[PDB]
Amino acid sequence: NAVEIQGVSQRYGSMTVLHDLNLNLGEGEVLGLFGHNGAGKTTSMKLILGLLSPSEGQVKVLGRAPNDPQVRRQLGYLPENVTFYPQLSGRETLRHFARLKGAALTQVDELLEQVGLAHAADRRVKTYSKGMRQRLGLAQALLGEPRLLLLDEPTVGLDPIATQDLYLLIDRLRQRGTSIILCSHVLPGVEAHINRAAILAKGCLQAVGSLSQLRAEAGLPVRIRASGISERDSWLQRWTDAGHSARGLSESSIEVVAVNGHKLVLLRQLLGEGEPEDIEIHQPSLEDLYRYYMERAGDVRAQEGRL
Amino acid sequence: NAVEIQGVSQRYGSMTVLHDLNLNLGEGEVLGLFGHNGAGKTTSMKLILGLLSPSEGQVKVLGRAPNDPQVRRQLGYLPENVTFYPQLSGRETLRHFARLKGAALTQVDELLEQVGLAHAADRRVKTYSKGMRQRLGLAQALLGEPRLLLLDEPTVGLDPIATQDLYLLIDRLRQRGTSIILCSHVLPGVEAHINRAAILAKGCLQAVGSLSQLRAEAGLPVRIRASGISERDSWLQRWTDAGHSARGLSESSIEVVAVNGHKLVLLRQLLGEGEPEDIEIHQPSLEDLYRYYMERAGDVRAQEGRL
Amino acid sequence: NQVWNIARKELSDGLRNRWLLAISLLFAVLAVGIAWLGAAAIPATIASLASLATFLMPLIALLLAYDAIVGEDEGGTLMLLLTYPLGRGQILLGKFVGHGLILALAVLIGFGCAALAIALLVEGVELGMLFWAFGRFMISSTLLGWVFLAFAYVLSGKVNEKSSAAGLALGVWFLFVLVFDLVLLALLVLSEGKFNPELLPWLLLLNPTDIYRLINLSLPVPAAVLWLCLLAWIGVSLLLAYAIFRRR
Amino acid sequence: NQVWNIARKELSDGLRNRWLLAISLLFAVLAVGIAWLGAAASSIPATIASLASLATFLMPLIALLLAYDAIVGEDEGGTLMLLLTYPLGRGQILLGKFVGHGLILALAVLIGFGCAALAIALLVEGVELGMLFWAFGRFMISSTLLGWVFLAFAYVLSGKVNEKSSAAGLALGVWFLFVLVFDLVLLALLVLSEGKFNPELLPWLLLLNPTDIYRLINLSGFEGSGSAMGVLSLGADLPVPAAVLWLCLLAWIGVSLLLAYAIFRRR
Amino acid sequence: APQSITTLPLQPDGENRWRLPAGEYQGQFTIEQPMQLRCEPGAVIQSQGQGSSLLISAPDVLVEGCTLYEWGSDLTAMDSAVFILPAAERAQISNNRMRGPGFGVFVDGTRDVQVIGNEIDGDAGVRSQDRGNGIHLFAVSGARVLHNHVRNARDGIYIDTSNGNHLEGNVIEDVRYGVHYMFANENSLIDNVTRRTRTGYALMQSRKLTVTGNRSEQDQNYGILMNYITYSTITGNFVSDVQRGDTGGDSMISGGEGKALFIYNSLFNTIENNHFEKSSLGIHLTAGSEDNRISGNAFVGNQQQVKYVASRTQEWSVDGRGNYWSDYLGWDRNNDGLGDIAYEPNDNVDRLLWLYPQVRLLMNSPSIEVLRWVQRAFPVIKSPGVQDSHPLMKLPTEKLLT
Ligand SMILES: [Mg+2]
Repeated sequence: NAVEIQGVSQRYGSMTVLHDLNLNLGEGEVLGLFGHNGAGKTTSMKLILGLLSPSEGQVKVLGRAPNDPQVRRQLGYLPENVTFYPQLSGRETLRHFARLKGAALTQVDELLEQVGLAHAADRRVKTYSKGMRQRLGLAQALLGEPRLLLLDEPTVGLDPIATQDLYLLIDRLRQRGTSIILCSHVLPGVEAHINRAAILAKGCLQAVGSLSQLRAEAGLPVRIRASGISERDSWLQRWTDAGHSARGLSESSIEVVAVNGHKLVLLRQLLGEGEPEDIEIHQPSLEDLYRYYMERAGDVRAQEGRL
Repeated sequence: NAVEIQGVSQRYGSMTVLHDLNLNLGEGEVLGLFGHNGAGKTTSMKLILGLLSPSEGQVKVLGRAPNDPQVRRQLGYLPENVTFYPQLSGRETLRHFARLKGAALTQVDELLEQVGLAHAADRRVKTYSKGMRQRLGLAQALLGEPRLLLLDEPTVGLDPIATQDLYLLIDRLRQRGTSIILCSHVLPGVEAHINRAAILAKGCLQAVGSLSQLRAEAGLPVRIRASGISERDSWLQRWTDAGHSARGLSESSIEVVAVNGHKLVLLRQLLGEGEPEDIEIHQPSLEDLYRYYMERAGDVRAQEGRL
Repeated sequence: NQVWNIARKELSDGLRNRWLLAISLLFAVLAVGIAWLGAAAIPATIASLASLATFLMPLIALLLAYDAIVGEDEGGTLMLLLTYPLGRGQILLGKFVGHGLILALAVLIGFGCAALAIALLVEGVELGMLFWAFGRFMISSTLLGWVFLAFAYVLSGKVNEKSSAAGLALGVWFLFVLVFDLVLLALLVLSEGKFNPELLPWLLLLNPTDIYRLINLSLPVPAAVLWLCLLAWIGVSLLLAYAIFRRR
Repeated sequence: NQVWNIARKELSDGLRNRWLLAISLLFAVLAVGIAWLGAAASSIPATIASLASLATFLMPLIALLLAYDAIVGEDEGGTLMLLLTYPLGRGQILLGKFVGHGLILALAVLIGFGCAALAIALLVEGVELGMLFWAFGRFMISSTLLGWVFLAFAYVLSGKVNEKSSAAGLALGVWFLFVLVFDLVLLALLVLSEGKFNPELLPWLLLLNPTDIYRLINLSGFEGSGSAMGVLSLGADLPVPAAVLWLCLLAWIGVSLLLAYAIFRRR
Repeated sequence: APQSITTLPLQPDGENRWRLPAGEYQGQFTIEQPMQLRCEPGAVIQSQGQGSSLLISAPDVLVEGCTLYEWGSDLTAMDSAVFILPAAERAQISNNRMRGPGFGVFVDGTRDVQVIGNEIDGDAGVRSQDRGNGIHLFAVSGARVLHNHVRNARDGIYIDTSNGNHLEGNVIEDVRYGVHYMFANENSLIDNVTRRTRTGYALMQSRKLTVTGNRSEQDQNYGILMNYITYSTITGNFVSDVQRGDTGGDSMISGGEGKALFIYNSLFNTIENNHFEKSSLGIHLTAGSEDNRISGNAFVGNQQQVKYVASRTQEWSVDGRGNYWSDYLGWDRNNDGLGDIAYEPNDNVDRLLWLYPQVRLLMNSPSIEVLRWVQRAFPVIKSPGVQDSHPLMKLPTEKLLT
């Protein structure tokens, strides 16, 4: 078990900015902390790094203490926005992190071939863009086969081909068996590459689990577009007698609204019959879940399209 | 129409950094110029402003030349990564832009409420977050009655409620006849609100049109995520012989890349053969359509885990 | 007129600069402490005040306006401001009015408290000669500051980064205050066979710090050429600043 | 060791600072220029009090140019929060920065007073090479210590502040206070009291200024005139020997480095 | 030209002593016999304006109380008021009033003459080029000139090659030169006061003489000018407010900006306890005049204290005691009278102003003010000047202001 946070009520100034979460983490899963930019997310990310002390709580990273030197060799962190050393070179900064984490100096060349930076190595870091510094900032985090990544928005300022390819590099590390924690704020876009999500706000942890676990717990409407169907008949209105609201769209298509606890039965209601013929489902996404968990406790939605 | 670019060719030396672009933005639509960070997007974004001049063509912003003062009174703009005058106040900076754009002083306190900056107004600009300054830079772009907006990367550093609330403001604006332009790089999150995208490569304009027209032009597959199957490899060996690139995401989850003549005939083999706990079908997104058109003109795809 | 709407910004932004208010307090402290040691221990003290305001009024002007153009380009507001109904001339001239009235006020706290320490510690100073010799002093000290203000707009528009603007503003301050007259002495004490000393009253006109002292020492040239040569240092260098700002 | 692995960065980062190499070549071309003007006139106690005054203006300047952005320049640059998640302590990335920036000042004054020795042995014919090597060996191993004081001063004023624009204001304030304000407050205290404030306390006030302890070390053997000393003529009234003056310079490091570590430990 | 016996003298005492009554007389007069003639205070012996009025050729003549008026003006034939021949040894000229356009007392080749307590008002309209001398002395040994009052003559007390004589307490007002000295070896002069004069004291080529206690109030361009004086003694002189001006002729000196003391080629002399006050130049030391004992003076209020255009060092303190300087910004820790740091009165930029006058336009520059501070930090660039170790802290001339 990679990160076993168990019973941590972290306070400072007797304010309880992080109160009583029990967050596990698997050996290969890719967790996403999706809190606000306040007391929830960035406090809890510091305790896994061990640079913050857990007031009344045990944080057992990798089954060991969070501040041992034997576990910070097997850990990789990338902060939210870094401008490293604007007079140094590309290779030299990464060579400077090579001797610090204790990885071998042969690894510093293949990482700059791994991340597409060998065309821009041996150049001063003040000539790099914001994307290249994120490309460099990822490359230090992968130094010396890290068993726990910790990325805080690793996708900002980067080209969309590269961000798509970055999750492929994350997927190489998941199958290799490294638990990764993402801390993002661009939430539509990171939901296709996580296995679990931990949404926390107002200090406490609100909910946790996979995406299918959160949709099952939080009753949200779905969109089931089903074109190419039967006779535009009682097959349409039978879900209104089953407890739904079938929109009788014109060109032999229905958009049924369900409650998603009755989800898989409505699929085999049509797919068990002979007329699905290129249907399309539209689930509630991550932000529509993320809007909902604030409405369990916390803020209320805006007015006249403000904020 | 708002912006009618009729065959411009902007060039710096002898290199044509924008070769025969031809846009036509309607007056009620939301458009997105998606391109890489080189000379494709950011030269074209200045030609709609008065900052450059077309070396071979002409533009017509609102049926006028783009440097008239009566044009720029109804044209907001929001650049990427703007830090304002840090020793000023939040209110006085907006009041400074109020007298410059000719907007009345009564509209300043409305827009400070409209972006949710009223609690943090009358404080120093240097004690603002990155997301907090983006609220301010939006709050100046809505000054007067802006008939054109150029929100270059509007949602960096914002909260995911505030990101979701910003496009709520946008959808009120495009119904008010005020056509806007996105220039983002985070492709999911803008794809729900782009009325017609204008994805272009480094050199030229590749393809324009709505999301329906792009998926009709580009025969992309669909993604079928089946969450909660019994075994992984027995299902994973079934689609890789049937002609579907299938991966594994967790302890029980797969994805299937169909051809949509296969999507109907494969989906019955999940509910029938086996029992998944959840099924999610993704349409080919803007993030995947970007990969197509970059493969149509630009580079080759990167190797398996590199970028 | 939008030349004033952007000038009200620079008053509110310049007066909250912590670096300026530290030097402008130190300018007013050193102007009383020279006046304290010139009465207890008026042409003898207005010359020592001229050496003070030749040190600091270029330094006050270069602290205000070294980041006027390139400090807005790095902040991204310069690209935003050009999309407003604004020419490139009205931004520069509006910054010159806004930054200009700051050091036109910094000599009124500088010498407004220095003339208070003379008119109230001599008791019989004959203030009719004071308000014309200090009226000629406060006018000529702001116009010296407007030269180095217009020098800072020339040097801000040329560079592309904020670090090299301060690296050049220190270089402009060294050259025009205390390198040009030291290289005038080296042309005197080391060259006498090939240096005509009659030519030297014309070479003081190529240095606005030198033209500043000559209108506090009243001389082969009259007064009216030196006022018209100090204004020509503003008017050429502002026209040079407008010519550089149109080439970004 | 981890202290050398982070010293090797700052040794390779300070030498790419172009503002350092300007004023470290300025220290070399002035130490030749002072020693050349001191060679055509001869005298010996004037070339020691002027070289020690040259390193009073520049060795605090190179030290404060190096290390004003050592902690706060890494904090707002983001690379300090990353560095604490490496197998390090807060005591190793400060002592490592002190070794890394300390070897630059040990090389910036070995260039300066090294070429000053070659501008005397190749200029003053028949000079005593034994007395030259000993006097400029005392200049080398004591201008580093003056440099290491203001290096350790800069770690104090970088950990306390939290913005780099305000760190440059404090580093300019420390350079003005210790070099040419404390020498003028002590002058104005002696003139306005006419030397009758305290006949025994005022020479001990030189120990509260490390540039004055630096000038008192190099002007030990070559006293000569009194007007070359100026306010340093109080150093003849100090009953302390010369060996404690080395130790009072080293105590200015260790107090202002332990203060630099105690501020950085609760950053 | 009649004689003194041709008048009507009423004898008071029978020791060849006569007394002329009140009443005017006319013409020149000649003393050829040793007659100790006195006069009533209304005895205005007025000549007609030609010739030397009262010539004396006999030894031991005590002329007293006369009042002479309007003698000649022929300076070539020496139209004096009282001419004294070399054979007229030990003449006493006591308490006399003179008004006439020539020489007041022209003596030559005589010994031990005493010209005491007289008031000699020279002229008013002549351009100070033909007024004649106040007290002219030409190669006299033994003279004793005391408490006179010479006003508006030409060049004051002229003295030519006269060896042993005292000049005590004489008031000299509005003349060209105050006291002129020409080759007067082993002389002496005490407590004389010179006011509003184009040169206060001309000391030309006269060695071994004593200049003590003299005062010079508001003179023009030269307070005490010493040319080629050796083994002298300058003790207690008070030189105040030497303003600029010009003598109008520039014959042996030039016009100056105002120098309280000008030392030209004087090798050995002790210049102690003086007071040089409020002039433009406190002391001008030429390059040929070096190494003499200058200690104990007070250089107060002068706009420039020492002018020394040389590169030779010049210590100004004998026996460890120096001079009081008003601008000496020093302290005194060990409570003696002396200051603790030495005082250099001249910078390097204070001698560029003397060498090149065009730097006066640059004199208010900050770079010049930088160059004044760089000398205080780097003493290698300090040219060897006119310093004095241990300057005085208090005024040593507490009595000379009375
Ligand atoms: Mg003493």
